Amino acid sequence: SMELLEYIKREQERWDSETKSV
Amino acid sequence: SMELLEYIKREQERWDSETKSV
Amino acid sequence: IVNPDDLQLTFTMEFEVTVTRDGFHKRTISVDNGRPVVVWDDPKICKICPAVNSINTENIFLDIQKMRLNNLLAQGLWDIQRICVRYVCLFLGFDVVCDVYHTTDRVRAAYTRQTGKIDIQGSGTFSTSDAKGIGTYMIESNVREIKNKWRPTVQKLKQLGYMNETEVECVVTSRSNVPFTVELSIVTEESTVDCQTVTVKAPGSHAQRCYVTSSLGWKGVVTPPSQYRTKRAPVNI
Amino acid sequence: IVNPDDLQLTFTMEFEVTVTRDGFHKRTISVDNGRPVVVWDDPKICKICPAVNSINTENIFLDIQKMRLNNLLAQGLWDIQRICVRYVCLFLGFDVVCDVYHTTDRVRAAYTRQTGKIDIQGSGTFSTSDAKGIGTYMIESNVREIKNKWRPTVQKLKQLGYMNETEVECVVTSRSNVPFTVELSIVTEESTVDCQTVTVKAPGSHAQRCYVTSSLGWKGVVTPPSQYRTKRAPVNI
Ligand SMILES: *[C@@H]1O[C@H](CO)[C@@H](O)[C@H](O)[C@H]1NC(C)=O
Ligand SMILES: *[C@@H]1O[C@H](CO)[C@@H](O)[C@H](O)[C@H]1NC(C)=O
Repeated sequence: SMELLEYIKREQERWDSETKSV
Repeated sequence: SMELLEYIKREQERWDSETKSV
Repeated sequence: IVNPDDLQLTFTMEFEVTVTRDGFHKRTISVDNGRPVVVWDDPKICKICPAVNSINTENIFLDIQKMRLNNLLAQGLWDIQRICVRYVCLFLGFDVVCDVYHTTDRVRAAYTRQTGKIDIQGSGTFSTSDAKGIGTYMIESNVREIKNKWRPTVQKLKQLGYMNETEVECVVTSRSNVPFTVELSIVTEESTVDCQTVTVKAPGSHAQRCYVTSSLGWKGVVTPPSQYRTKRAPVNI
Repeated sequence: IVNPDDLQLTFTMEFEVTVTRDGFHKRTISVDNGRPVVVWDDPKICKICPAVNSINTENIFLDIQKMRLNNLLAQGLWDIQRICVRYVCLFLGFDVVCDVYHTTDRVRAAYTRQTGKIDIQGSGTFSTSDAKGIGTYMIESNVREIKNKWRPTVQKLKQLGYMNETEVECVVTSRSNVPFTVELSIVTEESTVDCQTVTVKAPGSHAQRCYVTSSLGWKGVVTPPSQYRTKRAPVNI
């Protein structure tokens, strides 16, 4: 499902941003 | 799948902990 | 930097999923305790709603719920034929409080996050851990997004369920998810993601008056009744 | 508070997924560039490995990859019949750097995180965005966990691929994922999540010597050859 893969795409961005914003 | 539901269970715990540890 | 106009808006989003052991399933997105604007049975999305593409985070949340319900039915509750769940998510700033409601054929369970209070009613079997739901971290993680992507939809829906935006003929039609009611001095009720229609017909009986009330707080009457099917907005009372 | 013994350990975990348009699929977990210890075709888990229950986070990561590959084949690459991906995750403290390797029938792609360098070789079609993988945030999020749950497994596997823990008979058998090689002065190679076996047979030819080399850095010989199938550990050289 390209829908779940979009959610995972966005989640890696939230992880990469949350770590960079510490 | 009880496997994905375990991953989501654990992810809510990581979210609830990460917010509480700010 | 965040948005002030979207931070000010306070609304409730209601995510509800139904699943039957037979195969049936239904997952919907509602706004300001109204009727559903997004329906899965590609979803049926309303015209004033955001694109399917811009609702993906809410889309997966609902699919996780279908799976979690299909799983409860797969592992337990064998006499129970239809499980159902509703998440009532209230947004007040950048914080979400999601109350979870569950319903099987034999038990009803409610839980609320601060009070942590779990209300169980029924003869049926349920787990107090299951009662509290899952995957709320998805809505709690995407506050800024969900809010900004739904801010136009949530207030244009309110500005449509207004007195000067309802059409009485007694057939009352308001193109808004905000729920209304029709009173005569047979009732055919229905719905659509775009329009809500309630019809009240009399078999030769003289009524001379037709009342209409909204959930945002207003009342109106359309008098006198005409021989033809002419369109008119409700008249204040 | 974290663990010092688990923070000190430096190892590489290698997650690899294979998918064929015909239906075939294979997803495995490897350690210290060795052979696979966890295999899906319920997984086949090694005796010195953690329980299936305590490998769930790595389990979903692999399933996401199967889906992502099945999807690449479903949307594009129609001449290509077999896509494959390998994530080489190096753990140095509480930080992970996962290098991603992809292989279709017509192209090979490699990417490495700091250098950001994307190496593409082949006539085939691939996207440089696809080349960088996905779902690494799962291993990067669960450092402390994955490390603590695998720390015993990763070093007991090394302490098994030792000279005094290999069995030569010329059939060489070492119950460890660490890869070895056998040299004679026909070769039947194989595997199992628990044991690795390489056999070298001569059709009446006199060899009088049999060499054995390990990937952790050691060499050995078993002399003289006996008429019976007697078990012995490699003798240093
Ligand atoms: C309804 O009334 C509002 C004022 O309350 C006005 O701004 C709006 O344009 C009106 N809409 C229609 C369709 O009459
Ligand atoms: C192998 O040698 C090590 C020392 O390097 C020793 O601690 C271990 O017990 C030995 N194992 C066997 C099975 O001989």
